[PDB]
Amino acid sequence: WHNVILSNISSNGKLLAHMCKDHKSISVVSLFDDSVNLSFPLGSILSSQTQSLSYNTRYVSSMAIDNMGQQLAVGFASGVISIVSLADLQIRLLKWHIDSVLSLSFSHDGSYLLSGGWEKVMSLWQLETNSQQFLPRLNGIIIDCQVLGPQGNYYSLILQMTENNSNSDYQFLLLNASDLTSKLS
Amino acid sequence: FWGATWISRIDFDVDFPINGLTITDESNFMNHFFFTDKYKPLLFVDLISSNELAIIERNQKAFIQPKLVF
Amino acid sequence: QVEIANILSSHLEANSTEILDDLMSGSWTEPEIKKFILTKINTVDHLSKIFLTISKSITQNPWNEENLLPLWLKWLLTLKSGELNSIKDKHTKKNCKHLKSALRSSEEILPVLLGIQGRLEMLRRQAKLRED
Amino acid sequence: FITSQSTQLFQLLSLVLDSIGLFSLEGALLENLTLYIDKQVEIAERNTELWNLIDTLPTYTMEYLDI
Amino acid sequence: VKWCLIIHGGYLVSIPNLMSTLSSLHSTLKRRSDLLPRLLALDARLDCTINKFKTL
Amino acid sequence: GSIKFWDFQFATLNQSFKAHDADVLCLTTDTDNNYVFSAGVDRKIFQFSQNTNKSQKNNRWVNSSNRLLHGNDIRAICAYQSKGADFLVSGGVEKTLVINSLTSFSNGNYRKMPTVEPYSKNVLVNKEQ
Amino acid sequence: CTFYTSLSNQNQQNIFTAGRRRYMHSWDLSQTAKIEKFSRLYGHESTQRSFEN
Amino acid sequence: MRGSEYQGDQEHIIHNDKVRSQRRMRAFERNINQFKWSEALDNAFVPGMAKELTLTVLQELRKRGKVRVALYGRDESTLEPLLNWCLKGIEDVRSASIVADWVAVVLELYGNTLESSPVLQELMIDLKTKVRHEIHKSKEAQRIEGMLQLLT
RNA sequence: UGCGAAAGCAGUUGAAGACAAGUGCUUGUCGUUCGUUAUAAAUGGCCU
Repeated sequence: WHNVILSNISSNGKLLAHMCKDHKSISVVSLFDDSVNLSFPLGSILSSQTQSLSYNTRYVSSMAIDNMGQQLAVGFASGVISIVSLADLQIRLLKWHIDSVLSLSFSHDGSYLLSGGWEKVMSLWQLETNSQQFLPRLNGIIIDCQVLGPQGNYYSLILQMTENNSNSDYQFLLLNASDLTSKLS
Repeated sequence: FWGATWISRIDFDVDFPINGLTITDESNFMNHFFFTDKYKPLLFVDLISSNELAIIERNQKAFIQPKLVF
Repeated sequence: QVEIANILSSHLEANSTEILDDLMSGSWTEPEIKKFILTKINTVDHLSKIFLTISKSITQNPWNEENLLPLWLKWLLTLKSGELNSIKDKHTKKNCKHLKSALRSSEEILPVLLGIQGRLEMLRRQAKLRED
Repeated sequence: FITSQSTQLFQLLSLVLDSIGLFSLEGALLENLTLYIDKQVEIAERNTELWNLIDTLPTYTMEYLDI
Repeated sequence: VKWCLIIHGGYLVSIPNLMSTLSSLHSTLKRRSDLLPRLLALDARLDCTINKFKTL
Repeated sequence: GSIKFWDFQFATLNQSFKAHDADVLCLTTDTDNNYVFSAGVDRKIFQFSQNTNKSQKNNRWVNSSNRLLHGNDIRAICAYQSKGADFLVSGGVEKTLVINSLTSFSNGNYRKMPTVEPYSKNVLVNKEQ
Repeated sequence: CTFYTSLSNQNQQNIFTAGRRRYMHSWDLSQTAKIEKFSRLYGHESTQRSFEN
Repeated sequence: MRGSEYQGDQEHIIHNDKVRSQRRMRAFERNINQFKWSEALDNAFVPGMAKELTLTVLQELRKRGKVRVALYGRDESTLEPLLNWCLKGIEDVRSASIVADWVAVVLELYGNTLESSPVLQELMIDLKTKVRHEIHKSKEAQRIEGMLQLLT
C-alpha cells in the first residue's frame, strides 16, 4: 500500500484498516485470509454538514476496526465518533467528546467501544442502547485504549500528562474491568 | 409583485435578455426589473400614493438546549 | 470659540503644522472639546491627525502643567474609541506605544509621591503645634 | 532645585526629607515644597488615568427604497 | 493614628523595636496601599462608560 | 423520554432507548418500517434505524442519530414516501413547518417554511384617506 | 451466596454474594482474600435498586 | 434480623471497603462540578449567603477561566444582583481585587445594554462614588505609611 | 522570536506547489516544500 496516512489492526490481530491519499480513502484487508477486502472513499462516510464546516470536522485522528470486520469506528478532531457498517456503509454518530478523540478500541464481541481523548475520561459506549459509562479524573489524556484478555478482564491505557510540555510523559495503566481499579500503573 | 419574503417590479413594455424537498412532478397536477428580499416577512404590501409604498411586517418558554461557549 | 473651531478645522484640511497651536489655545473648555469631537470630527483621517499631534506632544513632555492637551486625549479616547482602534496604521500603534511608555512611568510614580506628601503633612502639623 | 527617570530623583528627595528629621525643617520652605508636591500628585493621577485609557427595532421606520 | 505619630514622634523614634510592636499598623496599611493601582484602573474604566452614556 | 419497542404477539419489551430529555409527543415510521422517527418537548428528532441486513435478521433497532431543528416543542410529525417524493414534515409550538428527507435525514438538507404565508390577505390598504 | 466454577477453565473458582445493598461482591480462590466489588450497571441503575436476589 | 450488631470479633479475615460518608455539597459546588457556569454565579448571589462562600465561587469561576462565559446570557434584570454585591464587596480589602475583575468584564460586555437601561446607570453612579471613596482611603493609608517610615 | 525584572527594551509574521469553491480570472484551504531567531462553532461537559 502507498502513502498510508493512518493505520490500525484489529484486536485479534487479523484485520488491518488503513487510510490513504490515492481526498482520501479507507480500505480494510484480512491479513491471513482473503475473506475481507473492502475499499471506499472517505467522502461517502463524511456528512455534508461536515463538508461545509472547518477542516477539523473532516480530520480523522483515531481509527478502530471490529474483529468481525462489520463495524469500523472513525474519530474526528471535532470530537465526533462515527461507526460505519462495512456491509452497507451506513453511518452512526456518537457525540460526547468536546475535543479531538485520540483513542478508540472495540471490545472482542463488538458490543462495547472504549473511547478516550483530551477529556481525561475513558468512556465505555454501550452500542446496544447507545448508553455510556465513564472513568474520569485519569492522571492524563488517553493516547490509547485496549481490551486485553480472553474475556476482556483488563483494560490497558496509555496516558500522557500533557501538563509537562518539555517532555512527553507516558504512563501505562492496567485497570481491572471488574471494578475499574488500577491493577498496575 | 410580492410573496411571503420578496418584492418584485416588472415593466411589461420591455423584453428580458435571452442570454429535493418537493415532488419531482413526473406526474401531472390533475389526473426595468427590480427585486428585493430585504423586507421579510411581509403580511401585506401596497402603495398608499404614487410615490409611497407600504410594507407591513411581523414583529413562549422553550426547553433549554445550551450552546457551548469557551 | 466658534472662530478657533473653524480655524482648527481648516488647518486639518490644509495639513498645516499649526494644528497643535489651535489645540493649546486657551479658549477651549471642557464642553466645547466634547462638542467639537462629536460634531466636527466626522472623517477618519482628521481623527488620526489630532491623535497623532496630541500623543507626540504628551510623549515629549508628559509632565506639562497645561491640562488642556491631556483633556483632549481623555475625551478623544472616551468618545471615539471605536473609530480610533479601527485605524490600522503601523505608526499609530508605534505612536500609541510611545505614549503608553511615558504614561506608564507616571503610574509607578504615585506611591512614592503620596508617601512624600503624607510625610510632609506630618511635618507641617508639628510646626503648627510648636507654634501653639 | 526640586521646587524650581525623575522618580529616582524624587525618591532621593524622600531620603533627604527623612535624614533632615522633624526638627531641622523650617516652615517657610516646607510650604513651597507642599505646593509643588500637591501639583505633582495631581499630574501623576491625571497621567495614570490616561494610561488605563490607552490599554482599554422601532415599530415604525421610514426609509427610501433604492431602485 | 495621625495625631499619635505627630505628638509622640520623638518617643517612637527612641524605641528599640517598632516592627514587632507596630506590626498591626504595617500589615493593615500595606494591604490598603497595595490595592491602589487596581482600584484606579477600575475608576478609569467606570469613568469611561459613565461619561459615554451621559453625553449620549 | 423513553422509546420502547414491544413484541406484539407476546406483549413484551424487546428494546428500550432512553433518548429524549423530556416527553415524546409523536412517532412516525417510513413505508418499509426501516426508520422510526420520534420528537417531543426537547425539540430534537431522533432517528431509529433497522436498515442493515444483520439488524433485520436479529430484529434490533438502533439510535442512529438526532438533529435539533425546532425552536420549541414538536407536537405533530408525519412521513410520506413515493417514487418521486420523500418527506418528513414536523411542526409544533414554534408555529412553523420543518421538512426533511426520511432516507437522508442525517445528512440531507432541510427547509423551514415561513410562519405566515399570506395566500389569503388579512390586511388591506386604502389609498384615499 | 453461591460458589461458581467457570465451565471451561475448571481451575477457576469464585464466590458471589449480595445483600440489600447497591453493590455485589466476588471472591477469587492464604494471607489475604482477593475481593472485588461490582457496583456499576452501565446506565441501567434506575431499573436495579438492590442486588439481593 | 439479629446479625447487624456483630463486628467480626471471632472471624479469621475482616474486610472493610465502605467509603466514609462525605459531607453534602452545597448548591453552588454541584453546579461547578456539573459545569453549570451561569447557574453557579446565580447561587453565589442569593439571600443569606456567607460572604466568604460567595467570594470562592467568584474566584473559582475566574480560576476555571469562565468569567465571560458566565456573563453572556444575561440582561439588566439578572445583572443587578451582581452589581448590588459589587457595590458592597468593593469596600472589603479581600474582595476588592475580585470585584475589580468582574466589574471590568460586565462593562466590556454590556456597554450597549447599559445605555438603554436606566436602572443599571444608577448602580454605576453609586459604584463610582464608592470606588472613589476607596481611592481616598487607599491613598490615605499610603500617607500613613509615609509618615510611619519617617519615624524609623 | 532574542534579551531582561515581574516592568519592559529591539524584531518578525515571506515565497513556491497542489486541491476545492465561485465566476482563463477571484477567494479559501493544506496528515506539500523552501526561507527567517521568529477566533471558535457536528446540540457536543467528568461514574457507582
